[PDB]
Amino acid sequence: SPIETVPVKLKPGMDGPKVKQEKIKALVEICTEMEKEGKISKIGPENPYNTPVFAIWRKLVDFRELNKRTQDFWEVQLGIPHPAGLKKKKSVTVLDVGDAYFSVPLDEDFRKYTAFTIPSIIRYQYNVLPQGWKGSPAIFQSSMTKILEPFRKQNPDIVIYQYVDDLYVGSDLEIGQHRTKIEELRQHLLRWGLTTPDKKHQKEPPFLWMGYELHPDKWTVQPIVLPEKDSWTVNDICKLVGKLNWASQIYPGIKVRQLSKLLRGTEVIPLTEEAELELAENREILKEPVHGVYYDPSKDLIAEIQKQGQGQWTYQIYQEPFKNLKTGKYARMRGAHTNDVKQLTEAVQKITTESIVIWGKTPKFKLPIQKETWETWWTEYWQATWIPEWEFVNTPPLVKLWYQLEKEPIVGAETFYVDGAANRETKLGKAGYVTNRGRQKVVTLTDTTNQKTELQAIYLALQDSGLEVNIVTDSQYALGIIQAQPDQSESELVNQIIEQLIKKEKVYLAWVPAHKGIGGNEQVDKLVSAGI
Amino acid sequence: IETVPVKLKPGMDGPKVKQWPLTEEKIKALVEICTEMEKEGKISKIGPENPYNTPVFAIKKWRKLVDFRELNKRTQDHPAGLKKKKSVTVLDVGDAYFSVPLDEDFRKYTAFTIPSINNETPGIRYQYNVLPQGWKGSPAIFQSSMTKILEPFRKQNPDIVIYQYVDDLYVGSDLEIGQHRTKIEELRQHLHPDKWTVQPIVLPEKDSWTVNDIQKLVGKLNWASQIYPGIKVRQLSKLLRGTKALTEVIPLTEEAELELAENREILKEPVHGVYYDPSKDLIAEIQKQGQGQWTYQIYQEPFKNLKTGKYARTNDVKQLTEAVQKITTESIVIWGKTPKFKLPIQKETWETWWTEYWQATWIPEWEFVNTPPLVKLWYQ
DNA sequence: GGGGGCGCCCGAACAGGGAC
DNA sequence: GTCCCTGTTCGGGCGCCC
Ligand SMILES: [Mg+2]
Repeated sequence: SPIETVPVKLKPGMDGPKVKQEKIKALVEICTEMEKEGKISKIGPENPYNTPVFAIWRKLVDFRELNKRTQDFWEVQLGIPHPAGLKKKKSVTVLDVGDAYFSVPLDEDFRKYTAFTIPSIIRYQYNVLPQGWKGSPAIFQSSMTKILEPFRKQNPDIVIYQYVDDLYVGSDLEIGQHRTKIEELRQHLLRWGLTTPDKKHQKEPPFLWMGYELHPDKWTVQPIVLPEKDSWTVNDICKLVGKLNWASQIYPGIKVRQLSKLLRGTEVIPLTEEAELELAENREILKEPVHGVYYDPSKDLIAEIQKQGQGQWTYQIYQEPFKNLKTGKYARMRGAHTNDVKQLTEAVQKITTESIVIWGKTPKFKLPIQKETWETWWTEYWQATWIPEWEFVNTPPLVKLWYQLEKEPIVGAETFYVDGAANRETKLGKAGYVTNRGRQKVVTLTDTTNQKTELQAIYLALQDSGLEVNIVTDSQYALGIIQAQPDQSESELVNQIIEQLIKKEKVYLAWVPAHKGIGGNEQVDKLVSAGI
Repeated sequence: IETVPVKLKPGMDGPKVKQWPLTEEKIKALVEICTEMEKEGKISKIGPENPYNTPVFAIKKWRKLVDFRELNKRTQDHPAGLKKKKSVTVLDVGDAYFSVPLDEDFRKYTAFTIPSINNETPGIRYQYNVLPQGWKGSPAIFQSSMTKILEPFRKQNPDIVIYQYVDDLYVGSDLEIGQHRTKIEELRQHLHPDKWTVQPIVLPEKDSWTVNDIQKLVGKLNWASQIYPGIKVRQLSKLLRGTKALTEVIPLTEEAELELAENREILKEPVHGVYYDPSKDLIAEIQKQGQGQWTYQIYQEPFKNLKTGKYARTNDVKQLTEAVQKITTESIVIWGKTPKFKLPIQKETWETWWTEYWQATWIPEWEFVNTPPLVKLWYQ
């Protein structure tokens, strides 16, 4: 192929590989053909370099060390084309190039490093892009791009989705003219040395493309088969999760969180039976026939989110009701402590950034949160936070802050002065309080931290107080967490605190500087630091 | 023209920053713009054999913007007057930088990738053949020319000051409303710094004080003791002896009542003894005050504020982005450096949207803060 | 016993602030 | 500094694509 070569070097101070090794009769079969067609060349013992080979009718070379010594490349594949980004076309063809890499010449000054040797119980060089070499994918994609350009310029109103060596070509032409143009594209590729085998030329729907089934008006995924094991290794769940993540692009309401959390510090894992539920529910959903549609720029893009439960979210992007382009999910646990409004913000961000990639614009949102709640949270939150143009959609469970913190102290309510102290060598602590109505309490903790004792202190106060309470704390830490109004935490203690907060009618929390001989903060400190 | 050889710094390679997702209109615009820079020889197509990348985008006429922040950190290494003049104007003089070829040995470091809607196509990579708009070394190379280009204007008008920051040229004059505006125009053919007021610290004034009110007072004053040495909380703290309810009313003593007046006294003057060090890093901290109001302080060592202020005005992202540029602008005019910001926003929230509001030539460095709900109480 | 990309999840390693 | 804790990036497993 008349493609000009891409110049490639090793890294400045390094040398080629020198590694050494009955699939041998399989390998001589292949290599002899490859030489006949010029893909390789035999070399003599003068060439110092060698890299291992193996076969699995298919030959591949382990170029790990070569790759390590090869220059860095800027990868030109920035993502995966998605079906929901496809515009509706009258005529469509899917195409594949055969022997992609091997139709593309390597850098003559570099070929000597690709040296390999079929073993004894014959040495070669690569003349084209080897498979397993680090630079081949980028060099192919870049080359395919430059090869396709003259045709792209010539046929500006023909869409070619170009993924490695796979080609989707769509046009607004009638099936005859279109087939002519495909042929012209096929001839163009041959002149540049690229074969498109008829055996991989798809001329009628459904088109198999990029994992999908492309019909004329709708698209879908190719069948998904979940692994149904008796025992579950850590990997089987990772496999199962990934398969479920892939399904969630078009099957609505896929859930992964509970399956997900079974992997922590982790061999076989008992399915927590919260997991087998969501699995079983998932299995039910994959019995559903679902489909997506194609993209119309003359319409609005609309995302719509719902809460699946426990920081688990589902969305749908559509232009017309009941016909959604794509679906998806969000279930990331970001932060040690969080709440539903935070996560909805995060869900909005994921969808936004996903839409920019697929459609080149941001959707209009439909969210299950009242304009009020949002403005309330946006008020009480100290760091910047935002959501684009959105409608409220009455679709339970709505999104809410589960408790609120008073802005002013509660008159008459008991005032707790809480504090905690921990010794770093012994890891022994004390948490407790001193109140206006005369009450006093100190508990001791084993195996704790100073930040933990301050959380205990506050927890103490909420257990012992009545439905209303003012708390004064000298802890920047604890106040930071609680003023953010979490409803979920990694911390059991913060969770316990949360159940309490939900129960109060009113909580007011206030901060004071430590060690300034101030209020009962000195009193409770002395009780609590004693022994620490 | 002679190209001036440039290098990076010892033990440091070129930028390798991934391109980020772009709106269709920004891509469309960029692709339109890039072609003619290619057609005119200012940039030439490259491939993956070039291992470097710097992000690109477009702000709106569109204007190509290249985030050369990483390259700027990696490339080899001021009028007090401008800060003083009643009217200062800002010009876009980047296009000048294209008139100077760049050391071909260095061009590989200027590489960028145009992205593609729905990944229809791999990225299309380009390199710079001339001094790139927005790069640190561009002003350094084009300065000897620049001095020459406008010296007539400078000697024709000695009471007009001109300062250059990257693609930006700051031109300041004391002339009246309309004649500032017209001696600008013969520069294009060839914002006032003294309206910037320090935002003081203020204490609440009220007729009756509760335990809570005092606690909040003693907390704020305690913190202010770091910036202001003289401040005292001694008399106030003792009003809080014993464990009182928060709503209780506390009559102020004689001694506390004017310890407060004396505390109000200190905060009533300017902070002393803070001097800008060009060698040291310049920091800006921003806080959200609600109200559509934002407080900021610029400093080099903690509590040594070169300046404090307030940006006031709802879109939290847009407002913070707008605060960042207003603050940055100021810091150039006054010191000729941009500061590393500490931003009260989650990284991903900010990264999602800040480029839809940016309208400047430069980009400051920033990191993100997990901020105290406290320092909000300190600048009210 | 091979390569490149994107996504999702984890723990590990590191940065940074508060409190000693 | 330390410890603690919270945040982020990184690398590895899986998914999918070629
Ligand atoms: Mg204490």
